[PDB]
Amino acid sequence: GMHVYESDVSWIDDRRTEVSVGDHRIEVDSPPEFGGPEGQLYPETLFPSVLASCLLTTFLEFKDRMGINLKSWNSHVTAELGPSPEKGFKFHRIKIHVKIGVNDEDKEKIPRAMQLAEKYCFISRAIRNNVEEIVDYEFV
Amino acid sequence: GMHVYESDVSWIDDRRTEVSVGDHRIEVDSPPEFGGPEGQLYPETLFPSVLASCLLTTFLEFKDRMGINLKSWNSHVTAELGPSPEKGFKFHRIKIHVKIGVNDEDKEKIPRAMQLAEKYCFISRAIRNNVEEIVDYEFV
Ligand SMILES: CC(C)(COP(=O)(O)OP(=O)(O)OC[C@H]1O[C@@H](n2cnc3c(N)ncnc32)[C@H](O)[C@@H]1OP(=O)(O)O)[C@@H](O)C(=O)NCCC(=O)NCCS
Repeated sequence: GMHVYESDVSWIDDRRTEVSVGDHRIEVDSPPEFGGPEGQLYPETLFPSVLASCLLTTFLEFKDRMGINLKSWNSHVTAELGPSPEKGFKFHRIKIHVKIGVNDEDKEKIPRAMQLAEKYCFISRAIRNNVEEIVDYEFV
Repeated sequence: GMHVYESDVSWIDDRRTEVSVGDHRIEVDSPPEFGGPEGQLYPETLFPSVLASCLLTTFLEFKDRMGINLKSWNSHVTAELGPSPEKGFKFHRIKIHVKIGVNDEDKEKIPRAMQLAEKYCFISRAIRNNVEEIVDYEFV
């Protein structure tokens, strides 16, 4: 009864990969700090961004469920990659700072909604205890 | 260590989000099972794909380190989402099957290169204990 999601990932050349998902094709490379090219998508930016997308889509469920009139949501993502005590690297922290536009009458529901969103977010769950995840917000 | 990676993610409408990294724009939405449109990227496909891209870029660092001559690399990724004992859902398993082309003389080095790639992959590290990760390969 699992829902199964499939994709393909190949080596182009050098430090360059191609992600294929349905009819979409994305170049995802090593970043400059590890010898890759400048100006491309990297796992280092794409993974935290997908985290922040999943957080937002989980929030949207709770937003509908709780009758919140959401006007806008913009989030800035800051991911820190650093040394692991197991050698090599790991994500130390991923910070997601959200600017939320809602009706004033809905503001009181937001702490709960945000906590729920992060709790039930599939990617948040995936990285629990291994990466510090700091989600905060301000009303605009 | 410490390197900072930044992105932005906004709500478009409905269950749709836009990822911005530099000048790159990517639509990432809930899947149809969770109220998103057909034919778009979803966190359920993108996140497993970025995991596989990270496995590959880590392997590429080790193959150069070890003098392995890599001819080709193709991988198929299957992600299975299901109910969580914590309520809601979680990724249960992500499988990555790699078809690797190498010089015959390099094949004896591949078990260790793959071990190292999986061990040091930072997205693999990020999901340790929370999602089952199954990586295997065949030569082509
Ligand atoms: C929403 C969802 C978590 C509900 O889970 P469930 O297994 O039915 O469990 P529950 O009904 O207990 O709800 C989970 C929590 O949400 C709370 N909740 C649900 N609806 C609520 C509402 N209308 N108002 C306030 N709280 C609500 C519950 O009280 C519960 O709280 P708790 O964690 O503190 O115990 C689940 O259906 C889901 O994950 N759906 C996918 C959401 C989605 O679209 N995500 C994006 C995918 S890309």
